[PDB]
Amino acid sequence: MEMEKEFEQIDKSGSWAAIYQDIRHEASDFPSRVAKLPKNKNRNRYRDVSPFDHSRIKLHQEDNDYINASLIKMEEAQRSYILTQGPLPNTVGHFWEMVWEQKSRGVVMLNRVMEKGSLKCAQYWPQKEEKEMIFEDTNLKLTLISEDIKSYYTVRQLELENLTTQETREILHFHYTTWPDFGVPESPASFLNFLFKVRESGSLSPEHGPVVVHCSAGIGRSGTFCLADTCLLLMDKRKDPSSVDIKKVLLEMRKFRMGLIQTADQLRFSYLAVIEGAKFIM
Ligand SMILES: O=C(c1ccc2c(c1)NNS2)N1CCOCC1
Repeated sequence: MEMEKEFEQIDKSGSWAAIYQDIRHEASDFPSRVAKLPKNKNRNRYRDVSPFDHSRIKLHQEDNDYINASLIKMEEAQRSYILTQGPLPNTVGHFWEMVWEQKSRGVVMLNRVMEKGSLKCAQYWPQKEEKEMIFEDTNLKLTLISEDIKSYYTVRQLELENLTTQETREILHFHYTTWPDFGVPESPASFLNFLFKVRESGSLSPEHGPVVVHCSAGIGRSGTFCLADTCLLLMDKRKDPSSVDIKKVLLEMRKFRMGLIQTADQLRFSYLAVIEGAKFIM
């Protein structure tokens, strides 16, 4: 079926939970043996969210190459994304090592450091120009260059230096700051505006390594971001845009990381975002 009318048909019939459970039942199951090794317990935020072995990002290190991160490679859309958990106190150096090694231009953050009164990720970037951060375990230096605070999101320019080679690179930090503590946004307008700002920066384009996107677990809000981006790109590429099937795209993405889209409310919000976005594109 088309999307917008499939949408009203699920609303009128109130069957979002049944649609979402079908997706959960059909989703791929692949091994995640490296994630579950005892030496990696303090590298995982949640025991039930792990990268598959076949798609995990490897650190260029011979001691321990493990990070909780996955490469989502979308062949028809010609887009790739790295989805990862919010960094932990003992993985902030690994996080920036990955950004460096994978040649990423942009980092997309969809959570606040504290939500619901609890810490959802480490404070992994500097908050003042004159107070830079050094990660001694991976030999990187990170400096805040500029910050632009808007009503729904903040964009930061960061300098990452590989202290071993003295090479430097400019990284863009795109921080969506207004996702509610509970539920999903009432309107997708600010989320879509944010997606378009990431696109306009070049951070999603083939001349750079894959964008790094995270929330707390790296599957819920993060899944919504890449699902909406890929669906809108396919609607531009195909002769028949009504042939784009958001459930089929989501199942393709779940071949590369488990659990993408965590609730039926997040599934409905993803439909809403793609529907409204397809009108603005034209
Ligand atoms: O999809 C977008 C969107 C936003 C910005 C741009 C765009 C498309 N295209 N160029 S810039 N929406 C969805 C409807 O409400 C808000 C805007």
